[PDB]
Amino acid sequence: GRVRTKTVKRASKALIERYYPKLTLDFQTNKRLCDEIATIQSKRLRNKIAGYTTHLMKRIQKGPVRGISFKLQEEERERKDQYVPEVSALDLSRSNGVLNVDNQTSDLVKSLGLKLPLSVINVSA
Amino acid sequence: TRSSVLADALNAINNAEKTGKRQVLIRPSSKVIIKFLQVMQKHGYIGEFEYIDDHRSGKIVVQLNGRLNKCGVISPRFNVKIGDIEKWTANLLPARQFGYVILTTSAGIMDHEEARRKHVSGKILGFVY
Amino acid sequence: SLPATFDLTPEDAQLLLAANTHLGARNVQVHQEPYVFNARPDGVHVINVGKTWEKLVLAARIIAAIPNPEDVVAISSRTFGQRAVLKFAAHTGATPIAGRFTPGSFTNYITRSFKEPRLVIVTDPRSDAQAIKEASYVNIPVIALTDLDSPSEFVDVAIPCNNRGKHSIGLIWYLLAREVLRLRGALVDRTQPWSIMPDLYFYRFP
Amino acid sequence: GKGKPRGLNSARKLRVHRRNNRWAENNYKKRLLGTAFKSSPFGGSSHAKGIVLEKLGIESKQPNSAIRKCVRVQLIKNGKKVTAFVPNDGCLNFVD
Amino acid sequence: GWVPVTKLGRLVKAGKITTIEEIFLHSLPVKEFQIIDTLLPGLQDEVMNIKPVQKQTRAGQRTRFKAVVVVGDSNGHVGLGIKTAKEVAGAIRAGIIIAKLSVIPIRRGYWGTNLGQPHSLATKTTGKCGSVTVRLIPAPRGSGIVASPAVKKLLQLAGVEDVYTQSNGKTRTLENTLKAAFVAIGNTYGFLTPNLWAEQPLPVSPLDIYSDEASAQ
Amino acid sequence: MENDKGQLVELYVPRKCSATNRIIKADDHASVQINVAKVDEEGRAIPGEYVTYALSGYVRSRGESDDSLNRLAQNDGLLKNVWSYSR
RNA sequence: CCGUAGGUGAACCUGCGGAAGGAUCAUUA
RNA sequence: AUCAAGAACGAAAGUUAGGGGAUCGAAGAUGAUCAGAUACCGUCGUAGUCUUAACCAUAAACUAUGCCGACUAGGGAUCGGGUGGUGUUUUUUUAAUGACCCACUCGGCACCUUACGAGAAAUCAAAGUCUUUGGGUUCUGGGGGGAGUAUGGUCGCAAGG
Ligand SMILES: [Mg+2]
Ligand SMILES: [Mg+2]
Ligand SMILES: [Mg+2]
Ligand SMILES: [Mg+2]
Ligand SMILES: [Mg+2]
Repeated sequence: GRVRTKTVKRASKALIERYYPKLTLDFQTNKRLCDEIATIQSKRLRNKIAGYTTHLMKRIQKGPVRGISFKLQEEERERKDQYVPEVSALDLSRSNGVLNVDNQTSDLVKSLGLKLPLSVINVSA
Repeated sequence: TRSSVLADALNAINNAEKTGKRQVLIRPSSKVIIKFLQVMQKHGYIGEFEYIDDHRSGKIVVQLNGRLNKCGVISPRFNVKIGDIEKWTANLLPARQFGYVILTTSAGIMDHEEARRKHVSGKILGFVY
Repeated sequence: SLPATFDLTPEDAQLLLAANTHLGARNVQVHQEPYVFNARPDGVHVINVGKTWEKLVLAARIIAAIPNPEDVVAISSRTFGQRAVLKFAAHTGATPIAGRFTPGSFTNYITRSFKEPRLVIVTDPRSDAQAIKEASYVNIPVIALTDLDSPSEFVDVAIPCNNRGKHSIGLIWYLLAREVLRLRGALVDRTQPWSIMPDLYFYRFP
Repeated sequence: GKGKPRGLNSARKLRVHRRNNRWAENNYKKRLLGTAFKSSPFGGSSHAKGIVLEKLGIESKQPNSAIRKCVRVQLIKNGKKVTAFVPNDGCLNFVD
Repeated sequence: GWVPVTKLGRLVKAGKITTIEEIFLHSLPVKEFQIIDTLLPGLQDEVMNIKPVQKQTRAGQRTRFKAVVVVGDSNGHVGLGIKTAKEVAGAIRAGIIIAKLSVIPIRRGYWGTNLGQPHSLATKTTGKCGSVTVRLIPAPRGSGIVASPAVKKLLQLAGVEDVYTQSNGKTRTLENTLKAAFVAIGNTYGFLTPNLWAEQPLPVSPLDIYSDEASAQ
Repeated sequence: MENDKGQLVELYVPRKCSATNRIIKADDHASVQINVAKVDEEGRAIPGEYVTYALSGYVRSRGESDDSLNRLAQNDGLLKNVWSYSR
């Protein structure tokens, strides 16, 4: 089997996690791209790395891969806070201002000493 | 059957201290258990203890703090001489600074130091340290 | 040893009963019997929420008692818990552990996941039990969020809540965050509600 | 209660138990049966004088082949015959 | 040179911890050996046993050397360490590190009267490891260490001089005997004596008061 | 202990556990030092001074460290109606 | 293997009753 | 409460004297076979197996764990009894019960987690409360064979204990 070496794999992983956008589906541009950005000592190894970056540009255009890309990581930096609801489920208007509370928790409310808009609901089994 | 009542009392105290609680339920009572826990109390090895009446024979609550690493009973109540006090004081105590042997003497129940300085002896019950 | 303003404000009690924190599991351990008040007769117990408020008041005092705010570490592996602890670590400056907590992180200084805390918060002590037992080796207090059938060993100041629902865990992390920022001094007025809503901590799966 | 009668009036069962349980020692059984006087060919004595009888060339294989240069000896005081080792001689030219 | 990695290392490398009483009082685990190296100049290692052990792995027979190393002050500090290595010097080296990590203090007390320096153990402690119980009794002054030479050598490497020992079980394995005697001599702090009833205000931890030095960068 | 002359001859007098009054010894690596900062009247914590607890590993390995620590906080005036003196 | 009985046998087999000191997979409520 | 002496019971097989003797079936009578994967296989089958009267007193008679008493963990169950329910069902018209459910409660057969504690470990709510060694009591063991042999006694018709 022609399993590629780990140096070519790791160099392609670094150059695609950091230098994504100028690499494309054409190997011939990627050859002098990795010439102009990377100092690789031999023509054979830089051909290996440029062909592997071409192949990872081939399958990256169909979907996301487990490795790091920037243009997704801004997006899960506003995924943390962009979907704040104006009214949550914990607000009063989703139950018309009066809570759906059984008799025992209303006994907790009247025993602890607080005033609260509760509707007693009778539940069994 | 239940042979000694002091033995089950002190075994219950030792078990409830080795599991680390702060209160026991000693059952039943005697003169001997009451006076034994008074001997522990005068040295401050236990805190409050409390006696509940029930008209049969009373249950005792002892609120033990932490201070008793082991008390115990010597169940064949051997007759001890004045000169035999050093043998039990060397065999069951940790060292020569603390640690007590409780005797029943004809002047009453007292520890081994009080039996030394009373200059009496009697029969051995147990040991509190 | 606390002022009288610190207690249950009724909007927080409405907020607590809105998130269904008072509902719990079916087994009641010997240790956590005082947290239950009584049982709704299907098999679901209801918990004293004043105990949850004052217990998280203790946990807030533990977190505020540390001198270095980066030395407290939040632990999570539940799906709601990663979002909850990253919001808490964003808002108080704690060090979060999201996803798989690395074994050998509390001993074994070689690993780059070695952090030694002085204080550890855990989402539940059953699924994140390995951080509990590795913190049991290097003398660390752990304040935790325990259910009514959680393992109660090796925890101290444990907050009864519901770890099953996303409402209760996101809210209870939010309330711990707002309690410690109201206790540190970032929000001066005790009367003023905190500007961030609790639904920021809430998990959504798209 | 660990299986012994710890009563203050219980010396007799302990003492009969210790008397009957001391027959499991081999040394006690040798001393209070007179084993050293009836089957011991020395008669329980540290030495015994003898008159030699033969030359025993016993071969004794494993693990060490001992070329046994030893003498059958008839004792004097009792008239029974024991074997006897001769030490330190390579030749046994002395005990004829 | 040496770099610390934890807060306990950088406090003593900055010289803020005086001795190892402040480690033992707050029960911080000693995690690197340089803490005990810097805090204790007077530690004398002494090698106990060298045992060649034949080792088999994947039809490969090689010989490893099991080493028993005890370290100790002439004060009350005892370290014991068990490590097997391929070579002799590496085995005794890993012995003095592993004994240097686990150092446990000893409560030295008085037999009977109260004259002079402490000379013996305070109370009788036992210890079990394997099938071996070793019981250490307090002794009068100048009585020597009445012991097997292994546990005797452990006890003049301990700061005591006067102990009677009593043992049981198969004590012909010196690893389990020295382990049980180490547990027994470490068990002395842990007997609640009547002259320590006195309640004390609890000291604040050194990590709390000295929080802004020894911090991670 | 103490000698005759009036000078303490000890290495260290150990930390007693605040639950069961037992000795936290040196290798007790499950032991916990609990720090609670008391509060100012306007809801702030003075970062220098504290109330203080110590729990032995014996109590913590069981799991009544919560219940014993609730008792400690309530009898130190910090809590009310959480731990109950009866059951 | 044990207990009992029998034919024998250079060993050993067989009748009746016990024990595991012998190795619970899958499936379902 | 525990137990020398003494006594009752004691699986299977065995023993005497009867009844029965379907099936199974040690002994025996018979066939084989053909190979060193190998005689287990077959068919009659007596004793027996079944019962009555009397013996016999051994087993891996095992939970391989003396008996009584106290303490040290819970919970899912279950068996027998009891308590309570503006609980259910069974209707006739509401009950009564009967059955089912819940919360208990004693008293049994068992389970699962631990470890505080034990042990050499496997493992153990006892195999814990034991070098910090004592609740009461009965029996047994002291390296392995020789050997449950020799001999003496004792019971039994004998086999045998
Ligand atoms: Mg021996
Ligand atoms: Mg066997
Ligand atoms: Mg008999
Ligand atoms: Mg038998
Ligand atoms: Mg023999």
